[PDB]
Parts: sequence; C-alpha cells; structure tokens
Amino acid sequence: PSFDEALQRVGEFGRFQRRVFLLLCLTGVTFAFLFVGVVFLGTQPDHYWCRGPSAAALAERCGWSPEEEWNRTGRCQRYLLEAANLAAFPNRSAPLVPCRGGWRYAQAHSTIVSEFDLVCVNAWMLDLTQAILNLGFLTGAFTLGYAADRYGRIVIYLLSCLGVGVTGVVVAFAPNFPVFVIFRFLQGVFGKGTWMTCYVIVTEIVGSKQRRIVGIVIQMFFTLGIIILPGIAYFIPNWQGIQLAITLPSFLFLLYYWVVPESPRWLITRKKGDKALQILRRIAKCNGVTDEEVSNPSFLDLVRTPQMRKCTLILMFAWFTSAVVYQGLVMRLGIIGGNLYIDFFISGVVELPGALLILLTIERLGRRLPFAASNIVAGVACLVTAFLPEGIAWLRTTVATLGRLGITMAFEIVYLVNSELYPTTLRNFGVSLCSGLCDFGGIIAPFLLFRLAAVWLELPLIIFGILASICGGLVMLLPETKGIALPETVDDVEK
Repeated sequence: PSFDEALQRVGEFGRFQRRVFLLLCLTGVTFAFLFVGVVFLGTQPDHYWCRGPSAAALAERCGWSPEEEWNRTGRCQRYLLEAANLAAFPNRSAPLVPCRGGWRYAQAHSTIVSEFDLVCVNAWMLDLTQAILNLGFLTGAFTLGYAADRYGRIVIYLLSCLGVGVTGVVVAFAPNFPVFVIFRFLQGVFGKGTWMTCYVIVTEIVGSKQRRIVGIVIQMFFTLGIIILPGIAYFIPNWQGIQLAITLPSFLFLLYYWVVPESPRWLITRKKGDKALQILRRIAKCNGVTDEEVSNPSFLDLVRTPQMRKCTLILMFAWFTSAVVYQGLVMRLGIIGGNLYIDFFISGVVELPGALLILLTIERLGRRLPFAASNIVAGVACLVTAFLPEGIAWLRTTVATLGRLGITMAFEIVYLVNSELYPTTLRNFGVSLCSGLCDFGGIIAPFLLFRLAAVWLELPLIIFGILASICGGLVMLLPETKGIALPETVDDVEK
C-alpha cells in the first residue's frame, strides 16, 4: 500500500510519464506495422507465366515488353516450341506442357512472389509465410514472457527491439527462401516481446486511475499503425524499401536506454529496493515491504489456484474465440471499394470509433459489460449473416462489418483486462501466453474454415457465432478488475 501512497505523492500523470507514454506508443505503432505488413508484402501479381528456353531466347533476341508477351500467350502451363522443331504458333497446333520452373512476371511492382517464385504448385506456400510468422509470434510470446520476467522489463524490451531490427534487416536482404522464412520466424519471435513488454511497462508505470486511458490509447496507436501502413506501402512500392522502413524504427526505439526506467513495481518485490527508491526520486522532478521472492515464474504455478485457473482458462478461450471469429468475418467481407489500399484504410479507420466508445465507457460501466456486449454483438452478427434469404439485400456487408467491429472492441478490452488480472510477477508471462493461443487460432483458422465450408457454406459462421455467444458466461465469471490497482504476488485471488 505504500507504493500506492508513493505514486500519490508523485506520479499518476506527469510530464515524464506522458513523454514515456508517447515513446512506447511509437513501439506499439511499429509492432502494428510488423503484424499485418505481410499483406502488402507479395501482393498478387497482375500476370505470371512460364516460358521455355526457346521462348525465353526468342523473347530476349527480339526484346518485347512482358505485357504483349503475356497477351499473346495467370496460366500455369505453356506451349513448347521444342516439339514444333511474330506469333510463335501458326495455328496453336503446338501442344501445351506444364512447367516445373522458369516462370517470370510482368508487373513492375516488386513482391516476395516475384523473388521467391510462389505460384502454381508453389502458390501453396504463400500462406506458409503467414503460418511461420504466426508460429514465431506464438513461440516468441511463450519464451519471451519468461525472459522478461526473469530479467527486468526494460532489458528484454531493448534486446527484443535490437533483435527485431537486425532480423528485419536480414529478411530484407535474404538471398533464398529458406533464409527468408527462418529469419522472418525469428522476427516474429522478437516482435512479440516488444509489444507485450511495452504494454506491461506502460501499465505498471501509471497508477490505478487513468490506466484505462493508457491501455485504450496504446491500442489506438496500434490501430493508427494499421491505418498508416497503406500510406508507406503506396508511397514506396519496393518490397525491400517497405520492409526496411518498417524495421529501422526499431533501432530508434532501441536508442531509449536511460530515457525510460524499467518499473518501480517490478523491483519493489524486495529484489533491489534501493534502485526502486532512486527511480521514484528521479521521477519526482516536479515535487521533492518484505515478501517471499517468486523469482523465476513457473508454468504450472501459473495455474494452481481455482480463481487463478478460472481467469487463465477464460482468457485463453476468449483469445482463441476472438481470433477465429475475426478470421471468419474477415474472410466473409471480401473486398470493399474495389481497391486494396482504400479497403485497408477504411477497415483501419472504422476501428477507431469502437476504441473511443471503450475509452468513454470503461470508467462508468466497468469492463465486463462492454466486453460481453461486444462479443454478443459479434456472435449475433455471425448468426444473422449465416441465416438470411440468399443475400438479396445489401445488409450482408454491413452486418459483417458490424460484427467485425464488435469483435475488435472485445479484442481491445480483453488485452487490457488480461493485463490487470495477472499478478505482478506472472504479468508478462501470463500475458502473451494467451496471445500464444490467439496465434494458434490464427494458424488453425484457414484449415477449420475450409473443412467446415466443404460440408456447408454457412457452417463456419454458425460455429463462430456459437463460440462468441458463449461469452455471456465466459466473461460474466470475471471479477471486473475495477479500481483495485494491480494485484501483488498471490493477492490476485482475494476478490
């Protein structure tokens, strides 16, 4: 309780904590860049085709542009002039033959598809990048939680920032596909640590009050990164340029070092004490206990107390359900506006009003009610999209978008309440352990969607709606985490 009085004497919001807030929100923006920017990596080429050695030789000796070459001849099989022994075919009597390799591309924009030749039979492994990135997210969460709890928050934050920067530079200059995949897996490993660590530190540094502003505003910065990603993607077209621009700000964030102290409350576990008091004194620019050391956290110790176990299980299931429901709704949406950049910009922009509603609502009504309402709205939208007369009304897309907004609002509220729920020691371990489960949902979603859609078109939507509708009990079983600051050690289970 003296720590609460310590923050009362100096803290809450000052100039220092505001500057730290903006500085870490920058890292949130960069993590948002990393999480989605693959959709602008390897955008599908307008035309792709394969040519034989004779066709390539004659094309080079005549020097025509790829556009007319594709026009006269994307297809995965090509005619062969070798069998024949300005049109090459007089009457297309030459048979067509499938090609194992040698295909080229026509569009001038640079994509990972052009460099790594991910088309035809290799078009399978374009989503392999998705799976590997999400698996890297999962494993990086799982291990970096323990890494950041064993050491301090700031050291692991800085190390993860350096790792993200260097692995991104390596990926930008990957010579072959296996190197690209391995180092992008590693980038996903390190990328998960930065976001979780920055969220936990910015939650710890502020007191019990105005913590909801902290969480919701950093989520708004994540959404801002999503919104602004089309800007850089459109302005600089080259793949290498886009990845370089995404990854270099990690070094600038690595420049922090002495700017941001790790956490007073992290060190108040009688690990250091004197360093904590020094940090508090350094905080107080404007104005002039003892317990058993948890030390290394244990995964089994993460689930040992019935209330602790209940919180862990409900949080994990909510994460997984949100992931699968969001994937289903996004697949249902398709394309809006006829443009990729415009669609992405609109999708990002419409995310903000939900965040504003959350920011204005959490204090008055708590946190359980808006979260339950968001999940219920998502489930009802899923069911309504499933059952309606053949989609003869323009309300399919509106209902799907409304459900997506509801599930994103739930995604934002859960990421905060997850942070408050866990103890101080287990905080960065328990958090990102559930994000591991949402990453697992992300990897498993396409297979489940295809399998269920094989049986019936609207079965996945029905299942997702039921999963979302379970929230009525799922989140009602939570303790509302209102005005109780952040629980210390095993005092999480008092409620």
